[PDB]
Amino acid sequence: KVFGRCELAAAMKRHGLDNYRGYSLGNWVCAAKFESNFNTQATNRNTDGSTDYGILQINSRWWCNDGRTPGSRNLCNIPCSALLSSDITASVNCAKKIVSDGNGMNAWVAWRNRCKGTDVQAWIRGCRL
Amino acid sequence: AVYPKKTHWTAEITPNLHGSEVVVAGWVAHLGDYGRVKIVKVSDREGGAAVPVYLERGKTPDHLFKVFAELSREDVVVIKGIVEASEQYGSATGVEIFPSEIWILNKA
Repeated sequence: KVFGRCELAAAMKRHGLDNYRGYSLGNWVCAAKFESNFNTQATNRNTDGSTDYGILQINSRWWCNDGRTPGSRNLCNIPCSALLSSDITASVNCAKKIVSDGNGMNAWVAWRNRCKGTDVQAWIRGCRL
Repeated sequence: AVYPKKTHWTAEITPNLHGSEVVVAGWVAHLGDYGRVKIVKVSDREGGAAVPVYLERGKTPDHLFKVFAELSREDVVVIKGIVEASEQYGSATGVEIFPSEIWILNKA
């Protein structure tokens, strides 16, 4: 599914991401935009044998299990397939574990590269939350 | 061949060093592998700084990812890289190191 911006903001807010580990909701929306273009089915294989899955591009080495990445730790205890659905619950539960690992949202390269130090709250402007 | 000499204690790595090459030496306090970003935090004093050394696909030389993969918490390492002043999660310290070399002195 491809989410609308406000539609994803509302869904992230209902899932408790606004100010989760001190990150305001537009951080999460901006991260999804640059990680997946709001597309829940986004799947991207890396040269290292791992693949990133879903709206927040969660990686298969440590975080979810895709059954095909060596050294898989599955810290979110979830198959990567769960991260590809129309519903963001699994991606959110897993993003909360990742953002709590001790580096905040620096775990997402597209958040570092496109969101950090920018007007992140612009991402929720005009949304009726 | 032969690891380089420490130029700075981890506590001396401050935003005012932005753009400078440094060598830090100490133990692996924390490892995070998030796929395209991997972060090794290095400390050299108990109850001290844990300076994050950031590996990013597209930016860090590939060979350093192979070295990251050999790392374990408490390994003793020596890292050469460039200081970057930037906001860190849960710290007022505001620095990271983009590595050009990672040496593993020994495997705790």
